[PDB]
Amino acid sequence: EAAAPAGPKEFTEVWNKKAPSTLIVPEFPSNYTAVKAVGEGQVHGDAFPVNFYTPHSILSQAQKDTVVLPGVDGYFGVKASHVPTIAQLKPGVVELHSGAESEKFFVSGGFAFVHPNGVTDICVLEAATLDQVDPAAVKSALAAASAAQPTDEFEQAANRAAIELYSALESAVEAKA
Amino acid sequence: APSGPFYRVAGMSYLRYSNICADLLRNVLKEPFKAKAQARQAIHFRQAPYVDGKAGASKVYELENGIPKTAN
Amino acid sequence: SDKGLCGGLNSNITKYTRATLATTESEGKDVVVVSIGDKGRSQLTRIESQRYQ
Repeated sequence: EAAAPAGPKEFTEVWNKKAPSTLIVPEFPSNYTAVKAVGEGQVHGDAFPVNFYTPHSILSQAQKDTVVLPGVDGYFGVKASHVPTIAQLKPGVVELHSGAESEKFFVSGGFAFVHPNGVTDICVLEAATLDQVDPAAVKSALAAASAAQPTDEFEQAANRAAIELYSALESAVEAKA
Repeated sequence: APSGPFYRVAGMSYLRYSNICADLLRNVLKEPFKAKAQARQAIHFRQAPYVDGKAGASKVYELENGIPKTAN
Repeated sequence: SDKGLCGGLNSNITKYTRATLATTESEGKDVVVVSIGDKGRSQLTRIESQRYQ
């Protein structure tokens, strides 16, 4: 079932038999991270490491004690020793709580992994905070997105993604604390 | 013909889908932060197939507003 | 890269390409060679052109 014993370590001594001997081995993306999945530990009680990422930003890499994630089944929350989870997220608000303070980022969709060591790895594309969203032009395009209904199924999918994004964005600009 | 989510059955990949939801979030940002999000929205590259080894046709992308919503 | 006053950067990974494209070559693997950057199509064709697309 695993007849290809791959890995960064095994690639080294095989590459020393086909390449010229003048070149050092290429690096791998495993050599640039110490935080693994099955590496046991990484919780110490109540606050767990939350690596909330972005292609253009690292929005938080310190620890929080509960993260409210907007999954496609619905909003869920992650405690310290949560079950391992690969959660696809809807457009919704990722809420980071470490205690009494709470930051709310509205994300565009993108997965969030809970690894067996308890590290949460939220991975979205556009994660704007709710301070820099406008409540005016969202319905100006949502009422436009609730109008253009073509038979083209490619644009029908993009209009469906246009509807549910502004529908969850308006629902999370009405009920703010 | 595909079996999966609503973007996948409609031929669209997840990369174009999640960038569409990233494109449409940037259109409703506040203007002190909407124009700086237009920098990370622009697509400027070009591509060319190589079927024989040296010859190929061309394709040019010069978009400044995001990934195309219509079919590629 | 696109511009070429880099100093052997676009050639060092060109030799590291075929060092990788011969180690993982083990059973007759179909390979599509892709170059990002205008200095890649001028140097990968010299090394491996028939599986370049």
